[PDB]
Amino acid sequence: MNSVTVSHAPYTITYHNDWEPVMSQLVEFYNEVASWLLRDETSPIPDKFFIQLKQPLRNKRVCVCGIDPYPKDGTGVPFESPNFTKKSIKEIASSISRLTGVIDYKGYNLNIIDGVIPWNYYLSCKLGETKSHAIYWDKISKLLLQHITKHVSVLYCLGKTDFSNIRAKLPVTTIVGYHPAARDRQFEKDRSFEIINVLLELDNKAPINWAQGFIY
Amino acid sequence: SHMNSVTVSHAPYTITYHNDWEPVMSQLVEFYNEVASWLLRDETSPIPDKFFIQLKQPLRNKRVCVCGIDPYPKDGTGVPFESPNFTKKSIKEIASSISRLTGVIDYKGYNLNIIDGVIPWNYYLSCKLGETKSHAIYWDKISKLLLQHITKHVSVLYCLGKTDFSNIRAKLVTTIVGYHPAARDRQFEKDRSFEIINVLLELDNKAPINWAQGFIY
Ligand SMILES: [Cl-]
Repeated sequence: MNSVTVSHAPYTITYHNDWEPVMSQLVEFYNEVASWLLRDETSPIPDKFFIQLKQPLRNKRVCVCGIDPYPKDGTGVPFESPNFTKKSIKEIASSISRLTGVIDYKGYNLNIIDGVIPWNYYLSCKLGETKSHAIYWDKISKLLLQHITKHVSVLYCLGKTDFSNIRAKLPVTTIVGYHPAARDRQFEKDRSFEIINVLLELDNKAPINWAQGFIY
Repeated sequence: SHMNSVTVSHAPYTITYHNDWEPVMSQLVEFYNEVASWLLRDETSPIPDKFFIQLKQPLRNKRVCVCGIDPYPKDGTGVPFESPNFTKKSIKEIASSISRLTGVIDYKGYNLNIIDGVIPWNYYLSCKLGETKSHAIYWDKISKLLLQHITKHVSVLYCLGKTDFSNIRAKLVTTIVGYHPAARDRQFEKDRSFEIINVLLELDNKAPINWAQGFIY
């Protein structure tokens, strides 16, 4: 583990060694726009903006990515819902339940599954307004995502319309599935997770054990 | 007949294109006039008059883009992967996969350009005769422009050549980068890469590809 200083809150950013190559523009990019982000109450709170940088990248082969945090109650861990109330994490868990057969569980977290890094493209939003901080995170978001995609084999984005713009880099397998909170798309939502393992050892990589996310 | 044309300063002097390509045609002309002079110094694959013949293709009926990094080092026809005498290993290897998938054992050739819903595409539209990826420096911005235009229409982009498509950025579409068709025994991965395209098309709720349409008897 490592650490850097920034001009505004959260003042300090702790990060895993794998993130070193991009940390120097991150600091420069953040100081430029940080003043704007902190004008607003955010999801998550500033102290939790960068906590996913503590994650290693070399052991990751799948990135499950949403466009930005929950409009409220963000934790800094993408999709995480401590009391298991957010529709997204509830719907994701349902899909995994139908794929694995696990029926009894109390919660689910993408951040405890070997080889998976859960990621939010924009790292904050004005409380209650999705994609409201897109203009600020822009250069940071491209910088970080591109760093992720050189390590992972499969990038799985959630939100067809959410990811309507946004550039990504080759070669990475990239699927844009339906947002977990989207209406009757249970069939396609389920098989999107299922197809990820098929794709992973097309690239001859170990499958993902999605059942590891369950909280009992 | 649903067709248009523009003038460029250098060979092939005229570019014919389908209406679907209109939005990018003025930047194409501006970009091409910039680099054509250096480009034509070289003998190319394909010949200049066949650089842009894929622009005659409609895009509104396309849902899959099968893409190579650039034309064959030699004997390029302007139609991506196409080999009239069926001798290039890429199209021979592609035909095998489709044969293994569909059950068609008897055929004399194969062409991706006769499959409904499929546009075969070369990322760079030419190369110095015998040298792969050699015209990247010229096609650079044209290539980004055209591919981005294709991907706002297709649902699945299937690029062939893991190392070939490194460093290249595209816009969000389901995107698969498979092995180069001419790679040695990656038969399992070559095969299920084509097979998974219809699966992904049905994840996006689009009609499947009839890959057997490519066969020439
Ligand atoms: Cl979140």
